[PDB]
Amino acid sequence: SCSLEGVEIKGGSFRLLQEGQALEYVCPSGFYPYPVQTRTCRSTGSWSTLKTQDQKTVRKAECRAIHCPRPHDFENGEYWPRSPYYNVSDEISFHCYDGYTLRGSANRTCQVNGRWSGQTAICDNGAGYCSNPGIPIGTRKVGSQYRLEDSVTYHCSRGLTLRGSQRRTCQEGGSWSGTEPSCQDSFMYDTPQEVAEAFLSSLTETKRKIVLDPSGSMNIYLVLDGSGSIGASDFTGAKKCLVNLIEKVASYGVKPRYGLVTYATYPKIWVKVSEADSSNADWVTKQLNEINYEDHKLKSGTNTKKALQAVYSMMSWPVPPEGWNRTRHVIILMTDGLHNMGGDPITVIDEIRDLLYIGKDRKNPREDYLDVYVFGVGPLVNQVNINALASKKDNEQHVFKVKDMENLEDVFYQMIDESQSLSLCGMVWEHTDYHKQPWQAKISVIRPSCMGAVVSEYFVLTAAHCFTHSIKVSVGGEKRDLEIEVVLFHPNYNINGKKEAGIPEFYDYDVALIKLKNKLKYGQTIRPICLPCTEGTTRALRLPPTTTCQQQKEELLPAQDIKALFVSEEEKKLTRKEVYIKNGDKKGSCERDAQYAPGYDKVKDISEVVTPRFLCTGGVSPYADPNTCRGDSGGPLIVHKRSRFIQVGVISWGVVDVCKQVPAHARDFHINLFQVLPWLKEKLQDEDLGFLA
Amino acid sequence: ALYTLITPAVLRTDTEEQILVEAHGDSTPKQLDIFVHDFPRKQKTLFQTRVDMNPAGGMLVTPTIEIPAKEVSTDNQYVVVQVTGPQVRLEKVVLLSYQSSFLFIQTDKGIYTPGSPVLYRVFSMDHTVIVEFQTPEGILVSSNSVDLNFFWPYNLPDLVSLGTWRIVAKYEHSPENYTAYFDVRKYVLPSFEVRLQPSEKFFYIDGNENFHVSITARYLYGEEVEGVAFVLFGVKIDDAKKSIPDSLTRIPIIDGDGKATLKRDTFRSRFPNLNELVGHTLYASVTVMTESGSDMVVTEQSGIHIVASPYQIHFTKTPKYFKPGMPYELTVYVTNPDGSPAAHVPVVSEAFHSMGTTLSDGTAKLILNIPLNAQSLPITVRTNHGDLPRERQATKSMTAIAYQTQGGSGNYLHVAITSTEIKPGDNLPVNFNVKGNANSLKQIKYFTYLILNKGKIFKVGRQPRRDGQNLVTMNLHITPDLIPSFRFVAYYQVGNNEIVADSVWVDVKDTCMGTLVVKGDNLIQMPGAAMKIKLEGDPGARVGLVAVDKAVYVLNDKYKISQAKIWDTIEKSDFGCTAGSGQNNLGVFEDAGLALTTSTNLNTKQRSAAKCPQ
Amino acid sequence: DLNLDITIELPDREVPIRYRINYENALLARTVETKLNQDITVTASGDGKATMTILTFYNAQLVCNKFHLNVSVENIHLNKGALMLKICTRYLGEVDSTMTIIDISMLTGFLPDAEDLTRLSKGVDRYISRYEVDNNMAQKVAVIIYLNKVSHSEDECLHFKILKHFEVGFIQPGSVKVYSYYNLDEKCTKFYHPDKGTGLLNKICIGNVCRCAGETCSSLNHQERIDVPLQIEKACETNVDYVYKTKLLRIEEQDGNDIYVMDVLEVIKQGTDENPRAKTHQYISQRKCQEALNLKVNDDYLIWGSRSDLLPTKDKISYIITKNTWIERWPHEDECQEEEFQKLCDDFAQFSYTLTEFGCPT
Amino acid sequence: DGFIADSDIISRSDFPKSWLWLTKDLTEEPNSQGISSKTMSFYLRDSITTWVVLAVSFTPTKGICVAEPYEIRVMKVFFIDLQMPYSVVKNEQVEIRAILHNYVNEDIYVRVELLYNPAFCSASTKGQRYRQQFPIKALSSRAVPFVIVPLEQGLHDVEIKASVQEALWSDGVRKKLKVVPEGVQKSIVTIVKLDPRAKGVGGTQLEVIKARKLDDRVPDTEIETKIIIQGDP
Ligand SMILES: *[C@@H]1O[C@H](CO)[C@@H](O[C@@H]2O[C@H](CO)[C@@H](O)[C@H](O)[C@H]2NC(C)=O)[C@H](O)[C@H]1NC(C)=O
Ligand SMILES: *C1O[C@H](CO)[C@@H](O)[C@H](O)[C@H]1NC(C)=O
Ligand SMILES: *[C@@H]1O[C@H](CO)[C@@H](O)[C@H](O)[C@H]1NC(C)=O
Ligand SMILES: *[C@@H]1O[C@H](CO)[C@@H](O)[C@H](O)[C@H]1NC(C)=O
Ligand SMILES: [K+]
Ligand SMILES: [Mg+2]
Ligand SMILES: [Mg+2]
Repeated sequence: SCSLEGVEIKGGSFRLLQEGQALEYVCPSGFYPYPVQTRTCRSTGSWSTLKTQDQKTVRKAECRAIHCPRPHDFENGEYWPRSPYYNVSDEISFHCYDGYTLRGSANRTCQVNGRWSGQTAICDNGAGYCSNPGIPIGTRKVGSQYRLEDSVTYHCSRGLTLRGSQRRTCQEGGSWSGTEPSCQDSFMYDTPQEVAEAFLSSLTETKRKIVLDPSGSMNIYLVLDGSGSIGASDFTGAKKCLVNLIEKVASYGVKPRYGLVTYATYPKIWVKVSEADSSNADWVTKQLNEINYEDHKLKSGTNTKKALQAVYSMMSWPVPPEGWNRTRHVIILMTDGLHNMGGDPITVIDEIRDLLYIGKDRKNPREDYLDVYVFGVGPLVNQVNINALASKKDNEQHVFKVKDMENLEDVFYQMIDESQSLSLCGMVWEHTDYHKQPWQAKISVIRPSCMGAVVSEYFVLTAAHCFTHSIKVSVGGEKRDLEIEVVLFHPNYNINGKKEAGIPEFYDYDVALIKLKNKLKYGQTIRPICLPCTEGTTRALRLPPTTTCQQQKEELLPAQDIKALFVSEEEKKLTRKEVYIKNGDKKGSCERDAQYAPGYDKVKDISEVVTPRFLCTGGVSPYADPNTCRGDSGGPLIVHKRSRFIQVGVISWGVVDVCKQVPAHARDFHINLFQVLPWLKEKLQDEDLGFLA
Repeated sequence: ALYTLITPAVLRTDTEEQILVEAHGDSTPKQLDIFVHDFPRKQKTLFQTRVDMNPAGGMLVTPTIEIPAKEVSTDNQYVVVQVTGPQVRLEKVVLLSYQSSFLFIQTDKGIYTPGSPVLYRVFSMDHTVIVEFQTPEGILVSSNSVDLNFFWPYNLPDLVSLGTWRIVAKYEHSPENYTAYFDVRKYVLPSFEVRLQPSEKFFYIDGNENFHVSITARYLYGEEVEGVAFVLFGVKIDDAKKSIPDSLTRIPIIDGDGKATLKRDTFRSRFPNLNELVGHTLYASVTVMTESGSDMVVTEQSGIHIVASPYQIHFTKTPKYFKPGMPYELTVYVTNPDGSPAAHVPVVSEAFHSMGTTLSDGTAKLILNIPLNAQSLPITVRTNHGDLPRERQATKSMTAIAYQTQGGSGNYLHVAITSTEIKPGDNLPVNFNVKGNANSLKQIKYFTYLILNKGKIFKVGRQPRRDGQNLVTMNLHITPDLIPSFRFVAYYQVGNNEIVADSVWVDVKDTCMGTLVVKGDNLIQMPGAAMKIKLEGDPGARVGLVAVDKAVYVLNDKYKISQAKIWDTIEKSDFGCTAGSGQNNLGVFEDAGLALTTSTNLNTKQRSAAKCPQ
Repeated sequence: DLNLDITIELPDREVPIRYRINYENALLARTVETKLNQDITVTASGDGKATMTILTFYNAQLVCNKFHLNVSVENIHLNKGALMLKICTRYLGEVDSTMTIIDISMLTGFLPDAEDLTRLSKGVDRYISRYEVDNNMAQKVAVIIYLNKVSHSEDECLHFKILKHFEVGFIQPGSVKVYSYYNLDEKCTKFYHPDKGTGLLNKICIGNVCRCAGETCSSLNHQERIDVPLQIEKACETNVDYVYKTKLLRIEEQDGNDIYVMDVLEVIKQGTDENPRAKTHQYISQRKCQEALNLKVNDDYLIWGSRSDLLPTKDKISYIITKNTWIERWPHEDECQEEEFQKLCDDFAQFSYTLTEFGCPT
Repeated sequence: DGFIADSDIISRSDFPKSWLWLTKDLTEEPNSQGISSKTMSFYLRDSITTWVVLAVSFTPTKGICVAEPYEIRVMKVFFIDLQMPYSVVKNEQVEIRAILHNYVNEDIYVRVELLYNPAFCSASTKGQRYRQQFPIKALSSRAVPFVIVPLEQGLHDVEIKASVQEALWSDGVRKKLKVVPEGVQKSIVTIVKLDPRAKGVGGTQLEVIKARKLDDRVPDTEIETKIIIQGDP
């Protein structure tokens, strides 16, 4: 193994994996390890040297600030502001010159994954045969003429890699060949939501359907890198992904024939399209569960070309079979792109295009008959290489790299959840506003504004202090405000409980259930959120039917700083706010800030106002948290996990009214739902929610 | 008893046109019908209104007419303006113009490289329009109806004809247009600018003096250039340049400065015959290279007129007619050889013992007393600058002719404006002076006057006259509407039969009619800096902006839009052709750009073209 | 009147283009563009007349037009690493060229000798712009000499020493330009360099496609024993396309390049080329690298390299030798008996065996 | 070593000849004197130069107003000035002559690097940037030649970066070099007279223009045909 002398990273930590033959650097949120995230153990007992993209040696590893690519140019317009580099949460806006019209996102925000939100801004005078292709941020474009058969080329600043097409040509049909380019840095990644949407949208046509020829057929080839570089953990993760993909595909009612291949030095063909059972999802799934990483332990090189030749061989024929030109082919490749034997795999792609007669007859290009998707797996992904194999289609994405394997799994978990009914708790498909928070309820009481969460067809969960025909409730972002039937306060609640002790508001057990008079109709914008210690949440977290309430709590609320979120209305717009629940070593200091709250000046021991029912967010450690507004009170405190939304607390009260330069003692307190479960279980017993205890 | 109709001698389509109808010797209230028909067939009624003429209004009406371009299209067009009512029938055929207003083109730069967009705006002085691009060979390659709110960039091809392109903006059916230019060249922006300062703005054709050009070379960020300059002098004869090869000189550019010299001896050896020089200009071609040879700039000092005097005298601002027995106002206009006004120059007409010195606008008004019996008036003016020999003084002669009175009546009118360098906000005394028969003059109860600006009747008024007063004074308040100049036309009538008229041309200080200033902090900035500027202007102004690398102007600065180009273009389009008065009553109207008809058939003659003769 | 219907059919698109030309739009020229050179079918129906112009632009096979210029640089002894720069120029016109300019850039890290420049600047016929001096060096990396004229009948020559101001890894060629006032059009430029006859950076061209050959030389790798695991890792980098055992058949020369003709004996690690043993492989280098590569005809070599270094040579496989190219001498069968090569041979056999049998490790 | 880290040097690249082609409306309340103001924020482009901001306004009663130019002067105390030729020819070695300006009134030691670009043959390589270090006197300039061979037709960035030892000053410039194919651009001119009445069948004229005869042509260089139609008066 390799000595750990001088491996440390300035600003972060490291953790050895695969028992010491590879190490991973860990950086605080908003930061990333420069120049690389993972190192490998060399034969010489020395760790792989730190290399930039230019293959320039770096002497010291350090945690560096995340930046979104700077614009290198923007045609026929201006943008604001112009900076050397753009920080996470920074905003940039574009404006066209006179005589040009803006397409894409006028306002774009720098996100923590190093990407700008929205779509490329383009200022276009609509003069070209084709439209103005634009300049994705971080690229430079060469070519400003947009006539039939004109081309433009793109490049990224060395240090970054070009994903997508480096050259695009204006075609007879009015569109640009290939696909819009982007700039990829080492820390950049796709969110699981983005990938699910991009892939499913590419694969299907929109509910959704997979499209095939009249009297048509489909072949899907699952190709999994099982070389030494990949590792056992990611390999098995990749397996699960494929198992779930098979389920997703089956929902569409088509019967694809599968190919199943794992490879290292050599390919191992587990299923061939020519087998009778190859269209048998349960068969294919069974075989998939057979694969063992040890199967390529001895001959563990990376001959991606040979793997792809196995796909080609499955497609080829002894004259061509009836209806050969009718079948649609989908290659699902999972690899880190670090091929090292057999040469450039792209040459097999070209052979396959030749075999299927794709891109030969301009009167019938046949590009619809082949899709190559590549998902980056393994600790170090080579972007240039995975991009080279992936299809390049206008307005589609075929190449994906997520943060890690847990995130890759979430992609496929979300796809399976997509099909199911609307009653599926805490599930959002990222295509509006209530589309993004369909659990959200606005509560209005008129007296001479609170929030809530939908938890079933009859019930809205909110804060008890919101109250005392007066009470109206609205959901789905509708003008329609619903009639209620009765409000159930937690039986232990009493806001004036400590009045005589000089404590005017006592927020303990600050939760209330609103029963609607009529049942909610679930839809795009009205959906329930998962609650703790229910079957729904056991399933949301992908756990077994034997999971216990204590096991849910350990998963959702560990004794640590817990990333969470709440929904705030800012100018009639719902928006997600990322906060940290201090449930570990910081809990005490978060809680003690309670004694600076208004009314609490006489309080001698904060346990008098902060009880065991409370969760605490806000402040500056570990990060500067946003604070709740008065309007947000009663709303859900949410944990986003395995692609699902699970409510863990109800927004109750805050130390400082900051509705920036917010003070460090500005904490928010929320009722811990794990702490009021018996009331919850009892009151919602007839709602089909399936509580445990 | 005397009914009169006065219109602009040229009417524009699609725009407010005041006309003037008057009844003299009639105090009976009348409803008048006003028509406009196409001429000669009167196929349609282009315009129609009805007006009330009553005593309360001085029996004077100023209806506004408007001729829609769309009703009178298809290929000189005329209209007939007709006024009818009880005892009233007047008719006047008037030339039509399709130039509804004045258009001006702004492009983002004066020079472009192949494969790049030409951005442009079209402005109109009064807020349709055709925009055309032509190649340097004169080929029309783009033609579009544009809305004055949204313009379409012209994308230059990569394989493109090099040279000077034209953009033309025009109202459809109009032989007039506004043309702007841009160069298309394979160029890169230089890193520095070259400024040239001639020793004099002119060169004496038969002088002894040498000529110098001082060179200043500065990087565009502000610092001094070190290098070398190659200067070649020559004489530009029309289009062709005839160089002086032995004048080619190489001089150091140190700390940004240098001086090149053309020796008189060298000039004479090359151009011994003075005839070849008359009317022509000296130029100096200046090519500067930085000391390291990394960059070069070529510019030229041109338009150095080769002359016998530093000044020119012009009579273009003085009437060519006079009123016998009344003082004649002689406006003398002195310019430099390039036509900029020459201030503080003494002038003299010796025969009249008249002296004056020109003001900042280059003019000096001299008053000449004219004997009652004169019918012709020879005048000679010369500069009398103290630093010049007589031979270098500029001189010029003219002959003014006596206004011929109607029927030999001996009745005259003279409008006198004594004020100088007139500016908006001013209060200008206007003097009405009458001369003639005692019995005729006692009949005068009022003067009618019209203010003409940019081809239109802008205001009409009445000035009362109490008997006894051979001098009557009125105050005229000058507003920005009278920029860049106006005409004051006036007349009286005698016995419902005789009309006596005069006019004056009055220059106004050329500025914007409104206000527009760009204010900033004036500090030196770093590349990529956040800027703030304030735009200050009139409420509701639409402001087109652009930021240009000063380096662009180094390559080309000839074609830029400016206020002076605006005013100059407008003045060149004036419908009046002279500086005032006239050969007779009708002459005064015609020469001022007005048409006249009366119930006694006193009619101005038909106008040839919209354009005043050369 | 004038009423023309024009149809243009181009092969590059299904939908023909149609114009009507009448009195109203007659002045407007209409243009269509295609990036092909194919048949064009044009149809005209109606009353009027028009002129159609077809312009075909292309690059045809074809500067130092109005001046001749020779430049050379030589070593000289100063008792330094001084050089002697020599420049000769003549005008090709019919009279002497007035106001001529000789525009000189220094080799990287060199400056003109101050005494020589001062000597040169003398005369009622020349001018050299102001320069500071330090350590007998004129502080000008670009030096311009302005001549009142240059002869059209006889060469005008000048020379001066250039001295080393600072050191660099590699010295960039300098250049000399000549032009004059009435011919500022003239592109006349020559480069110079102490190690190159014509001051040209090393490149290797196949027809019109050139590749940068590098100014640094690759050298034959020598190792008395091979650390086999380490060697395997190097061979198994993702940018290593193939690993061969070759024999060198011939050394050829052309355009100042060596062509090392290799026969591929064994594919140790299969690359992009599917049948390398079928065809002979040319490995191309600059003759400057001859000595350092030290290859021997009929010797065997371990060679691996990148797909990037493939050259566009038709009907042969050719690579440019670069820093990504690994070349190592592989002992002959009979050499494997000497104790000098015994263990090295074992190492080569183990390297070969591991790769061919198990492949790369990851 | 005493020099600015390369990654901390953000190269200047946005060098437009004209920009800010926008229109603003004086929407604000007139002051006591009839004048309405409008405060306007923007960022400068990258050039070290003087910009001239030109405003032209129109209001229904005030006609057209052209404002006096407002100059913005841009400067750094230490920077690279890079004059590029309009175009250069593929495969032909050329020298690019950058100038380094020291407007600091003190002597400095500097590092200058030419970035590697696969489109050029230069002293830089993928593994190693071509680097020099040398003094510059107070308030002086220094020519810094770079020799390159363009290997690809089209537009390709040249990028130079420089910094001063033990000071903050640095500058980088990235500028496009225009590379044209070798040989000379020729045109074949074919004139066809369209005149269906005199040349057609039933008032219809059909012309077929064959592929033009070329191939004295530089291999793999582009070809463009323009078909221009001009009606006769
Ligand atoms: C991102 O964050 C940095 C601060 O770490 C901002 O830095 C600017 O640039 C330098 C510091 O590197 C300072 O001279 C500037 O003054 C900083 N900005 C300011 C205060 O004007 C950088 O601007 C940020 N990017 C943004 C906010 O767009
Ligand atoms: C240039 O050519 C001439 C021959 O015409 C030769 O004598 C001279 O040495 C050359 N000059 C050089 C290489 O400096
Ligand atoms: C962009 O942001 C501004 C506020 O900064 C907002 O007024 C504008 O509407 C936004 N444009 C959008 C949302 O399209
Ligand atoms: C514009 O006016 C002048 C008149 O000679 C000239 O430039 C040209 O004839 C006109 N252009 C038009 C009407 O297209
Ligand atoms: K010159
Ligand atoms: Mg691998
Ligand atoms: Mg004026």
